[PDB]
Amino acid sequence: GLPICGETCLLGKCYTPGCSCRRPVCYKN
Repeated sequence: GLPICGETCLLGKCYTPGCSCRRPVCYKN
């Protein structure tokens, strides 16, 4: 739910485990 990953997903990929892309930002739980 929160952008804890510190990743953006414009292409749509997050590397952080347990991180879901919700374009254009990655969110972890």
